[PDB]
Amino acid sequence: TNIRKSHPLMKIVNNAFIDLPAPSNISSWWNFGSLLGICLILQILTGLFLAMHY
Amino acid sequence: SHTDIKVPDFSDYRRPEVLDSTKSSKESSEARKGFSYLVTATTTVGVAY
Amino acid sequence: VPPHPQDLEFTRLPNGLVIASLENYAPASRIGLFIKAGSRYENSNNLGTSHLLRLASSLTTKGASSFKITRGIEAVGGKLSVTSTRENMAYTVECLRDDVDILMEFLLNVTTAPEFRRWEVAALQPQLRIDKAVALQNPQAHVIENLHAAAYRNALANSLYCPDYRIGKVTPVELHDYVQNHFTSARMALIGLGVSHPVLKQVAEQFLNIRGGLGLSGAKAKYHGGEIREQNGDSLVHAALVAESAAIGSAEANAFSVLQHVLGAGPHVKRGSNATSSLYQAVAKGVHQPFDVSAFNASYSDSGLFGFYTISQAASAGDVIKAAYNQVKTIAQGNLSNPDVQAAKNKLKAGYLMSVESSEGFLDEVGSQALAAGSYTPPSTVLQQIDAVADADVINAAKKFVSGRKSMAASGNLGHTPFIDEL
Amino acid sequence: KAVALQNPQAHVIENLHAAAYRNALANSLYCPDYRIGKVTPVELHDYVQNHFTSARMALIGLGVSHPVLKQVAEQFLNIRGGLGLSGAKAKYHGGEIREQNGDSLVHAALVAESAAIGSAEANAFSVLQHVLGAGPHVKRGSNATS
Amino acid sequence: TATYAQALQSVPETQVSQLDNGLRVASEQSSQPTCTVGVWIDAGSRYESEKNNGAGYFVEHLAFKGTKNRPGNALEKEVESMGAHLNAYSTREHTAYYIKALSKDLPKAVELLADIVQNCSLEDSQIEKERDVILQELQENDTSMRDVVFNYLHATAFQGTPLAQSVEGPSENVRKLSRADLTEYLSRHYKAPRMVLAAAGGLEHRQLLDLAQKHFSGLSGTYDEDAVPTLSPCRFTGSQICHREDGLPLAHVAIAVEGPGWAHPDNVALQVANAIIGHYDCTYGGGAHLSSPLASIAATNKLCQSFQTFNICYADTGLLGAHFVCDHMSIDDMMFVLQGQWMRLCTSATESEVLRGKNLLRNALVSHLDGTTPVCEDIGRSLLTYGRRIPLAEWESRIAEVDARVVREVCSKYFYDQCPAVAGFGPIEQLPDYNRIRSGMFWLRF
Amino acid sequence: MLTRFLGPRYRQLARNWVPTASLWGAVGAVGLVWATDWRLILDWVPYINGKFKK
Amino acid sequence: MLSVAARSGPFAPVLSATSRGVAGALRPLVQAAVPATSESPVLDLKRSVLCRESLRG
Amino acid sequence: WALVADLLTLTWIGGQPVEHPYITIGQLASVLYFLLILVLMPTAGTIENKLLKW
Amino acid sequence: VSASSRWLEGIRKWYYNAAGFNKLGLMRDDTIHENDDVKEAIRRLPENLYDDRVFRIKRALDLSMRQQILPKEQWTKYEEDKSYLEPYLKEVIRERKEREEWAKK
Ligand SMILES: COC1=C(OC)C(=O)C(C/C=C(\C)CCC=C(C)C)=C(C)C1=O
Repeated sequence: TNIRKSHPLMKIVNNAFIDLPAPSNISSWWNFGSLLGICLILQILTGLFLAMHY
Repeated sequence: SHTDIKVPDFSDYRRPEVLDSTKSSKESSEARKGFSYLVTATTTVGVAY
Repeated sequence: VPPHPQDLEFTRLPNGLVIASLENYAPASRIGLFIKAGSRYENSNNLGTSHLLRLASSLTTKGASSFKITRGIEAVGGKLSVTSTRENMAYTVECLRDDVDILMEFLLNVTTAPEFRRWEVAALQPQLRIDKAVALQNPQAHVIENLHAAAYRNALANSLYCPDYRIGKVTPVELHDYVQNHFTSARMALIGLGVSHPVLKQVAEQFLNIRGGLGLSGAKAKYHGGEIREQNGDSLVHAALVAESAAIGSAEANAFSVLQHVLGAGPHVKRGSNATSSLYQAVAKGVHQPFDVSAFNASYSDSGLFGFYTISQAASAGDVIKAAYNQVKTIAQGNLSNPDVQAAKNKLKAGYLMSVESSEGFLDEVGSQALAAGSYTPPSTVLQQIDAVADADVINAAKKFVSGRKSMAASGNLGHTPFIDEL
Repeated sequence: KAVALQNPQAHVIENLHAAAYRNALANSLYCPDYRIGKVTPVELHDYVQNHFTSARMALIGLGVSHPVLKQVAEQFLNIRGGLGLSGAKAKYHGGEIREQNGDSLVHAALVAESAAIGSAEANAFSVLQHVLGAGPHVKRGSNATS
Repeated sequence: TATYAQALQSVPETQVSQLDNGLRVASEQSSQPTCTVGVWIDAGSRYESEKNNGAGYFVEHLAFKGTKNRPGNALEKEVESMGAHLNAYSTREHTAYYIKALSKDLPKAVELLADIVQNCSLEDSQIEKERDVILQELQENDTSMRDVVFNYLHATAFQGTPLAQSVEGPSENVRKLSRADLTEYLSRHYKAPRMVLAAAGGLEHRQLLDLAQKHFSGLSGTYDEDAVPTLSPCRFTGSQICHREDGLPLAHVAIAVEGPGWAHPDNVALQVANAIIGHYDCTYGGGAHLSSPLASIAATNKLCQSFQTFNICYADTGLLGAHFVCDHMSIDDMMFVLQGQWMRLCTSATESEVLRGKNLLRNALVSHLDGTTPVCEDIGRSLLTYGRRIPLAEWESRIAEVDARVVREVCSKYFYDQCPAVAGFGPIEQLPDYNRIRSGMFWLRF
Repeated sequence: MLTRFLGPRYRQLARNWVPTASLWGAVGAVGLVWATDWRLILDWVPYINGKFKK
Repeated sequence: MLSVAARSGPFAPVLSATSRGVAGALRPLVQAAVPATSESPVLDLKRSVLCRESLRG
Repeated sequence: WALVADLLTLTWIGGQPVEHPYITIGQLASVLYFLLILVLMPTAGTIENKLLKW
Repeated sequence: VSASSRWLEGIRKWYYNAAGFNKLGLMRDDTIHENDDVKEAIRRLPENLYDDRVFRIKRALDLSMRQQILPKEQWTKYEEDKSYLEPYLKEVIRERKEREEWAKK
């Protein structure tokens, strides 16, 4: 069977980014959810290379 | 035949105030809970500190 | 002294409705509405409609919602129940006297103003499956169901419990049509126990003038006979064997009811050998240990079934049945005492009297009489009627059983249970 | 059972036999519901030991050779002794069974005792059948000789 | 029409007299053509030893198989031929033998009861027959999961004490008990200060006393003497018994605190609070809309197949709580909800539900007391436990007195922060740990 | 949508929880006083007193 | 004499708001708890017996 | 959109000295923010329901 | 009766058109927020209306996706807007409120 579904970690990723039923329908105003996440890590990753030196 | 079941004797374990089949237990309850609860109170008091 | 009693008061209304009350001066009250509406008035197309109906007794009415019927009745510690037999349905209602009027309103609501809402009825269908599952965990329930199926073509053959194929299939139109066609004035009686006759007569004239479905107790059951057989292993063969007797309230009916007590109904003595029981004694001579027998006596409007009901071990089934059968044959051939009959008479007389000792029992019986018979018949004259059964009437009843086209139901490991053919 | 019984004919012919015989032919092709989960490895063991024996048996072969079969049989199929006789003997009895439904349509079968296989009387019945009418011959036909 | 209060005053005085002897002899008289008589005995099981447990059970089995004056099935044949029913029970505390008869038959009825209760032919042949019957009855009883869990619940709650014992006794005693053993117990217990002859129905009380002196004169004889004891108190423990068996499809649970017993005023308030919680069963119509929150949630969330509240009631002690039957997956939720009812009621009982409460009781009491048999039993039991018949108008007054404060006080006294006796049987993996049960007997919020 | 909650039973429910919800404030406040050493209230207190003022 | 059931024999079912579902009549069990190994259920997929509304002070 | 353009005012004004014009519009925009969210947007939604016979 | 209630009707009809759910084939009751009472009323709807309800919402979510509108003929007219839910909604609420009164006593 398909291990994406069953494996305890990947399960979480599958439920959240893969197989998750989302609406047919949601507009560009929906995209800011991901983009906050991107901003969050990009902050972290440029923040850290700052802290090496700060 | 499910009537051959008696509960094992716990006398070794029973606190003293609860040793008599002949007398109520409703009585020692207060002191008994009192006692065990005091312990936990005292403990939090210390912990708090 | 407790007092002067009262007498029952009894009124045929000109639309055919019956009203009876006692003021026995009781702390609580019982109102039943008895309706010629039992399973017999179902047909091929709507079987089980009256079962679903029996269950449906607290779905929403025109001002009273389900929630209210439940909450209102529980608020007073009341009770609302329905009892089908194959002939009638009986909505009875029980509370303290200070609370009649609220319970009356709910009663009339349930019986004259059900809405049978689509969604409420859909929700209720699973309950037939549970309800049947509980009932049928008596082996006797299956047997008496198949007994009737086998005995009649017709109407009495219908079961008390909805056929499995029908569960989920009985519609709000079917219930609507059931109540409109069967819950009508001439099919009805309103019995009251510590209410007053004025109050009942008022309720009835105000709220229970409903004309016109139907008439007649009247398909007419056609007796037919034959046999049904359910392979099992359950532990034990239950078998019933029966022939056409006599309609309720005929004289011939009472002869059968005596013959039953000659032969043997239930026990009298906790863990007793049942020494005056003809059938039991007869089987026991043959048969070592575990069995039961009783004489079986069903009387309807129209018809009735008599004979006996055996429980045995699977191998002992033929022996138990064949013994029991011969014992009847022995009465038919003329072997009855006087005192043999007299003790049956006492067993029956005392029995009837005892069945009406209590509110639940009296009320059911008064209701049952109203519909059966259009009368109240007091116990002294019941005892009068019992007493009028001659010995020869009892013989002749046995003679009727023995010569009659037979009807049989059996369940179990049936490989030693006989076949009619073989009896 | 659930698959098989989704033909209405299966139920009917099952109840037909039940009604016709006391005995042995009355038994169904399909296990009674009460028995599902109840039939034991001893029961199967006893079934094979008592019924799968030499005098109850035949070994038919199609594009094998007779030597090879005779060999297989003499080597592998000498098993004596459960039982004999075709022999309970079925007792015909008769009577009727009736299953309320709505299914769309009444299926009914009506039948009497005829004749054992391979008697002459059997063949007369097999002719009478073809007088009266077995299945169709002609796709979407009025079945004019029936 | 008469009012309900009016109707409570209407029921005749239960009428008590004593023999010069100590047999109390008592009647509620009525218009019925039909009656119930007989004998309620202060004998028990709470009375038997360990050795000689099962004895009263064994007597009940023998009591009807003959007397010296009525040998073999002579007695049977007599009862049957007048269309009477003859019956008996034994509880942990109480034995009864009673006849339902025609009222014209009250002479022979009392006469036969006399003969049974005094002249019991304990014939050696028969005691050998009945030992096999009873061992069969024991095998019978093991299949009744309900009958079992309550025996367990007695076994664990009153571990140590006579009250821990079954009525039937254990297999070994039945197997062993002698003719001697039984007449020993019979001599000990069936003596006349510990019997009431109750009747109810179409009788005069004069008429009954005549029949008492006719047929009961000389038991205490002269007699009792020497070796009357009373009962000791029984210790309530609480404590858990868990009989794991994943072959039975539904779990039974019985969970109880100690009650106060027969005499105590505050049974009325406990029964009120109990009635608020009430009982469910899957064949109850109306689900969803039931009053009792336990019943409501049970039905909506299918939690349950039945439950029932109880207030079992002994001399100076009691079991107070609840029994239920459910899926293996439900035992937890069902535990939660039952406890939560108790605690809501200990802390925050409200006025309306308490009235419902009171009404369910008035309805129960009055409905129960209907028939000569129920009423005769009530004469019966009540005289042994209370010393009077407590008349209906009294119970009303005692019911009327309960408000919300009474409930949440009286619930608190018995239930709040108390160790229960727990008993489980069946697929009971998911039955809460005792600690966690114990921890549901209080609220951190309260 | 406020409105629901006003009636004899709710009046009853209020009153039955009054001893508790004010015993909780008593917990709350003594708690808050102790944990900060409050000064204003704690100067009043007939042992506790002799930790500052002397 | 007329109570079509407790003429004592044919079936009567009974439903309720409040108390529990009943069935009827007569039929034996009854002299057959009494000789023995007649179990049965008491309590699987099911319901309670004599039952309730049945009581005390 | 009035909220958004009010927010755009408020962003401009804080970017901007505390001094004649400036103050009082800033004051008014402040009121308006709280007025739209607390009072005006709720009332619109009620009005809209009344217009749909809801 | 009169000439003024058909201005209120005219204003209503305007707002309706401004609301613009009809532009996506929707009826007014298609657009109701699904709270608890509303959820029950959808549940109580018979098979025909539920089936039409879902197709309507499927239509409009489809349009809504490709940011389109229906042809002007096929918009739903104000007149003709069928409030199929309301009788069921009213009744669900009627019951919730009976429950709520019982809870007070
Ligand atoms: C279509 O709309 C969206 C969702 O709903 C239907 C989501 O569920 C997610 C999931 C969120 C992710 C991958 C980034 C969040 C990162 C952190 C660290 C919290 C995204 C991206 C999205 O666009």
